Amino acid sequence: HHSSGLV
Amino acid sequence: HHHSSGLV
Amino acid sequence: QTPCYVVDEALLERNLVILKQVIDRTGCKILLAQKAFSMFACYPLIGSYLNGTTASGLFEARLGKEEMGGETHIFSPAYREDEIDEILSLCDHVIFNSFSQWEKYKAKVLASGKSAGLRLNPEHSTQDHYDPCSPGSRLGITLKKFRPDLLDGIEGLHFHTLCEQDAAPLVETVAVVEEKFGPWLSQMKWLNFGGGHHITRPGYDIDALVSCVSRVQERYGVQVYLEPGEAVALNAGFLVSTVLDVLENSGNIAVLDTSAACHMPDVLEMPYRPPIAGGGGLGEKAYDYRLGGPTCLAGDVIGDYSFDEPLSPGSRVVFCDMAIYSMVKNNTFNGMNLPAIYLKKQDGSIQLVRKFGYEDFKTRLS
Amino acid sequence: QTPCYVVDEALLERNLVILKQVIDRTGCKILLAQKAFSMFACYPLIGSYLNGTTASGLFEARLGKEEMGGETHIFSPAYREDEIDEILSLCDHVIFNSFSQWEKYKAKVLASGKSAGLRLNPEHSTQDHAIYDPCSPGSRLGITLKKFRPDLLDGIEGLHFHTLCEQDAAPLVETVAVVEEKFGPWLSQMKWLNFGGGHHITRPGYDIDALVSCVSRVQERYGVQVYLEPGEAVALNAGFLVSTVLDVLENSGNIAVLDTSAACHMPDVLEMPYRPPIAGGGGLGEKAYDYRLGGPTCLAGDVIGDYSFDEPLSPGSRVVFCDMAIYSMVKNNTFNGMNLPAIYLKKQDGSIQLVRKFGYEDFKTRLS
Ligand SMILES: [K+]
Ligand SMILES: [K+]
Repeated sequence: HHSSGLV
Repeated sequence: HHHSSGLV
Repeated sequence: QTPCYVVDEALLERNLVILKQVIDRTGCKILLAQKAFSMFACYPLIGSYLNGTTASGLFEARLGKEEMGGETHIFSPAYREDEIDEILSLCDHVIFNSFSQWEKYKAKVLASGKSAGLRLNPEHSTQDHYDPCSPGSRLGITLKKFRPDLLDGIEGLHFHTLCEQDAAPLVETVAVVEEKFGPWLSQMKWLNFGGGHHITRPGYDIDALVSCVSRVQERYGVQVYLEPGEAVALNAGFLVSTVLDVLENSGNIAVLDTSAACHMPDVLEMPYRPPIAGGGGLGEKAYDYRLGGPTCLAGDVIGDYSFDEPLSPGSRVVFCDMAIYSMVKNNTFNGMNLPAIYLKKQDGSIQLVRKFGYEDFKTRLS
Repeated sequence: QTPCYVVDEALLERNLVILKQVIDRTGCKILLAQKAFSMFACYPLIGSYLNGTTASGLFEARLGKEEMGGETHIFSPAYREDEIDEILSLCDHVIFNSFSQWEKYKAKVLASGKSAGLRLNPEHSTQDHAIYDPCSPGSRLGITLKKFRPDLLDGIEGLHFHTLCEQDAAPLVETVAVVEEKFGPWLSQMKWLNFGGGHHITRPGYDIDALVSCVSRVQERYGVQVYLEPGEAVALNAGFLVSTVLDVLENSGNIAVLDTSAACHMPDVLEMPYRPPIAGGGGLGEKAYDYRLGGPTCLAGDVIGDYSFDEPLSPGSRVVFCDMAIYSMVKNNTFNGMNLPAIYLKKQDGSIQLVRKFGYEDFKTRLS
């Protein structure tokens, strides 16, 4: 989890 | 860290 | 009022639209796995696209039933005797982790009329071997332990083996489930492929997922369920923090009003580096900062980031992808107040959902 | 009712007696650092031995003041403008992390009449793991000598440092010597010095005599009141977490599913990581049956550890984890919707009192 965060 | 010395 | 989480309905809807595409193209059903995201102010919206929720235990089941409705599913490695009756009232599908668990509760399940399932461990590891298929896993029934003579009353089979993965490892895992458990699939009413499907990550092979789901439903005459958690709320929330102080000690240090240890614990535990709007890596922009929490903890360091202009007291810092695996597991260590929870509505207005205070910290301690 | 924490007054008192020895032999004062242990049902007992509490923020300061009384100290890396007034109403000693913080709040502090201090960073690392060491380079905690402003000390009555964790007296003596070498010219004018926490005072073998000698020498040389603010030492080996086995299964070995979760109920077990003691439990291969103990969560990684037992674990077996009072209840969570463990107090007379039992509302209210 948390591998694909984006602004 | 903060758990080095527990004993039964 | 910072620190605060802000969940954006438009970004939730972008994810939900994709999940609804999968439903409409296959006739499958999709449930929210609440362990990732349990912000029930958003449950009616989510329920207008999805078919219901799944749960890890009684509390998630009650929340899904009462705040979303639809279908309410549950799985637990071991149910408590003092909760099974309420679970069977709330839930329409109940998944057991072992044949001992099934046989213990079978009589109550049959009397309740709810639909019973078993979790399978296909022993097909596609992660890093946190992997539910690793040797020695306590999750699901392996083929060697499978009891076809005890399947009277079982209407479904379930597996959950993925995390942030594309369609190909699902297709591969389904093939192994067919190889190992094939003879017992036809008699089921439903199959549940679990979560970990990165369905809303750009580039996910939706077509491969649709083809796999459709083939399985057709071959075995079953209703397939998917139960994503992360995919529902991926990149749909933020954590907003204000800089409280900036000091110099072998570089620029900023003390924020949010704590990683308290408010985004996976940042330290995993560890991982959360995205900051306008933030870059060290040396990428004009100013490097080490961002730390307002706690008394030497280790509560959020990370090293660069910015084009200085951070100063009163500067706002926006962390991204903060809806998932955050509010569901935060804490009040050091007595830090919990961040407020806001909802940005699709019309652009912002609503305060929940604000916390002293009593929320105190009541946990005695 | 399992899972549940049980804190034992007799074991708390064993620790408090040692801390009171230090007070009586030196004339120092000792505060509970609440971040380790904030079980306020025990605060009256603790306050009958100790001088009060210290706090990491407003909420701990309010809890200490309202539930223990005595002296109420506070330190924060940065105070919130919207809390400083209430903090000053509650606290008698207030420690600032930087000269910018001190100058921002100095006028309010003087008007309040409370006693202001500054946290020093002596840049003398003695901890094994640099990530946890407040003296490591780039630390945000305390003022380093190169940043110290002797011209801005008007109104400062104390100096504070906190640099240790689970350490004996020698690292404190060594750190005090560095503080004297670097900050010596400004110690005499202070009313108090605070040596922080991390002093393993109640661990068997701790060199109490060396601590006593150091505290006494500093108090005499500079004419100051010394404070110590241990957290862990107050509640070390004074609490338990009791769990019931829910199911046992076989998969390349024996597995027991417990009704307690490491991820939810003892998160340091997974995060540090470390292996908690279990009464009657041994290491792998040491007793007749090896088990991997896992939680009742949907988390593959919620594995408490591998332990051996002389007899089988069965559904209904009770497993007792030890040293569970510290850094546990203060930071637990409701991930996966697991109910929080109940909190019990085993009284000096052997009776057991239910202090707090949790339920659905405690999980739900955190989410919207
Ligand atoms: K069928
Ligand atoms: K003095």
